Parts: sequence; structure tokens; C-alpha cells
Amino acid sequence: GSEQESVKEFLAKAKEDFLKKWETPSQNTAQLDQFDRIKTLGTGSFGRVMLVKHKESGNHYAMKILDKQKVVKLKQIEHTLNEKRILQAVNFPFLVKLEFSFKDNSNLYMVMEYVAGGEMFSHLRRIGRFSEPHARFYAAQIVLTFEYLHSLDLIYRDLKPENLLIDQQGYIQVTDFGFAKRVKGRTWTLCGTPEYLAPEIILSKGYNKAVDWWALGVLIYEMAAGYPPFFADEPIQIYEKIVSGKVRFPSHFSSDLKDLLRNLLQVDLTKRFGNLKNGVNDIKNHKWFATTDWIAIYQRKVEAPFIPKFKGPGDTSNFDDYEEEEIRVSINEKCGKEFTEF
Amino acid sequence: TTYADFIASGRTGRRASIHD
Ligand SMILES: Nc1ncnc2c1ncn2[C@@H]1O[C@H](COP(=O)(O)OP(=O)(O)O)[C@@H](O)[C@H]1O
Ligand SMILES: CCCCCCCC
Repeated sequence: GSEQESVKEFLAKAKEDFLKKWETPSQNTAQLDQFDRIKTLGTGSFGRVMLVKHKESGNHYAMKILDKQKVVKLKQIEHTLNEKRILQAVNFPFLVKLEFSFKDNSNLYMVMEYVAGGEMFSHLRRIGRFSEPHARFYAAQIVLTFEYLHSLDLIYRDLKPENLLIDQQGYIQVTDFGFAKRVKGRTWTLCGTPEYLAPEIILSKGYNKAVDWWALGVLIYEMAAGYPPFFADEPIQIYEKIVSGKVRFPSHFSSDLKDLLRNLLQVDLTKRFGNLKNGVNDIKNHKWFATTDWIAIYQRKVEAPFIPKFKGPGDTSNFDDYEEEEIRVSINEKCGKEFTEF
Repeated sequence: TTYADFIASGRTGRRASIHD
């Protein structure tokens, strides 16, 4: 079909740009002092993210901060290098845009555009659950995002509402590329968030891009049910439900939605949607998605069901409060060798 | 309800990413 084809072309042309950047990455585009540090927007793995303000242009950004030494003790050097290298080469509407990246004696810094609407996570917990139509508008942008990433041979491997921000127009922006990796072929690292881990993973069998599609499965359920499919208090109990191959859907889920889900939440890779002949196409054409005008989604033409409230530039209202911590820079360089190409 | 079991569980807050 004509519609595909157009996709294929766009995608081809997109691969061309990314390679260009993938092969000749940006480095040292700024310095710490060019920004006023305002407030911690959230935390994560071994880093923190802060609202910052660009002294020279007046813009606000979100700056992610990694302690070199910490990354080293936690064996995350390759992941960190990968994160930055991938983030700087990508370009897609639903991905956060990296502005600058730089380093110093003790840290690694990534400056991205500020997405003020907050984590999907918080709206989600507050609201309880999203309506099938609301959930679909979100899922759709994730489907197109993964279609993009996967085409570039990238595996994103940490989908979760805590990593999806809502912008000014109600659209999503995926963040946290810390486990993103470019591989042709199989991978084996043990990483992700327990509730979202594909079975092959927990089973450490070696895996591919299909883990992303299982994740999208979890995400969709969570969104619509207001709780993940496999929940417990201790990770291990969680791992046992994921492998057991048993899901129970709520009574309010449409039949189309459970159909999609039982396909996505498929234990057998051979049978999992996204990892077969028609690829992503089996998802885009699913019945649940009959109403989605994928191109208009792409173009941000659809009306967002919910638009967060943004009161002023630098408004942090849509994010929780965190203990601020001092940023310390040694008058001594930490692990230069390890982070040379950063 | 399952929802109620969710709310009383110890994993309703932000979940961190694991590694090894
Ligand atoms: N571009 C951004 N704009 C606003 N908040 C952001 C942005 N990127 C990340 N955050 C916030 O920071 C949190 C943690 O950052 P993340 O990218 O996951 O890195 P890490 O896990 O190393 O801290 C996110 O859940 C979100 O709350
Ligand atoms: C995977 C991205 C979809 C491409 C749509 C481009 C509209 C002509």
C-alpha cells in the first residue's frame, strides 16, 4: 500500500540522518556556569534531573546529572556512553530533544528541553485510570516511537509511565535512554523495571526488540486498569507471575483491548505481536486501533484528551518535591579515561 | 478488589530501574 511505502521512505531518510550523527557525535556544547540551577524535577537510577535556566538566552531546560564515580562503581559506563550517543543522534516528535551535553571533573551533564506537564505516572496515579480512548491516544504515540527506534536498530528498554512526560499540548515525550542500545541481533543484559520486564529477560535467554513490545503491553494495561498486570511487593514474586504466563483482565476491558493485550503479553516470542512477519503492522492494524489516524497522530493533529496546566515559564507545579542536594565538582579529575568520548 | 490490593501494596510509588 501507498501509506506504507510513505512510511518506508520517511524511515529510510530518517536512518540517513541518525547515522550521520551516530558516527560524528557532539561533545562539550556548554559549561555548568552558563546555567542557573533551580529545582530537582525528579531522580532516577544514579542521577538526578534539575530545572535549570540558561543564563544567555533566558531558556529553561532540564539537566540530567551523573556522578562519574557512581556510574563506574555501578558498572554503567557503557550504558551512559550509549545514552548520550543515541540521544544526540535521534529525532522524532515524541522523543525529548537533547540541547547540550558536557562534562567536568566529577560529572556528566545532559541538557534537554524542559517538558512541564509532569510524568504520566503522576496524573495516572491521581486519576486512578485512563479511559480506553485516552490510553489509546498515548499508546499510539509509543507505537510510532518504537517503530522509529527499532528501524534504527535501537532497543529502548525502560518503558514506564515514570519515563513518559506530558508536554504543553498533551502529547508525550519519552525520556531516560539510559538502557537504550543499538544492536543488530541479540542482547543479554539484565535491566529494566521489574513490573515491565519481558519473560525472556527474567529468564536470561538472550533477547531482542520484542521485549519492547511486551512492555508496551504492560503500559497499556496499566494505563487502562490503573494497576500493572503483575504486581507484588518483592520483585521476585513479580518475576514469577510474569513467567507463569497468566494475566487476568479487568471486567471493564473491551474485547478488542484484551485481544490486543493477550497478543502483546504473549510469552512466546514466536507468537508475540511486533515480533512476526507483519511486524508493527500487526499492531497498527489491530481492531483496538481502528479509529487511530496514525498520520494525524504523527503530525500532532489530534486533540489531546488532557492538557496539563502550565502557569508560567519555569513552573514546576506538575512535579513532586525532592530534597535538593549540592553539586560538587572536584579540583581533581575523577575517571577521565573511562568517559573520554562523552 | 484488585485495585484495593494494588493501593495497599508496597509498589504504588515511582519504581526504579534495575541492573544486574
Ligand atoms: N526533559 C525533562 N523534562 C522534565 N522532567 C524530566 C525530563 N527528563 C527527565 N525528567 C524527570 O526526571 C526523572 C528521572 O530522570 P531520568 O531521565 O529517568 O534519569 P535517571 O533515572 O538517571 O534519574 C523523570 O522521571 C522525570 O521526572
Ligand atoms: C514511523 C513514523 C511514521 C511516518 C509518518 C510520515 C508522514 C508522511
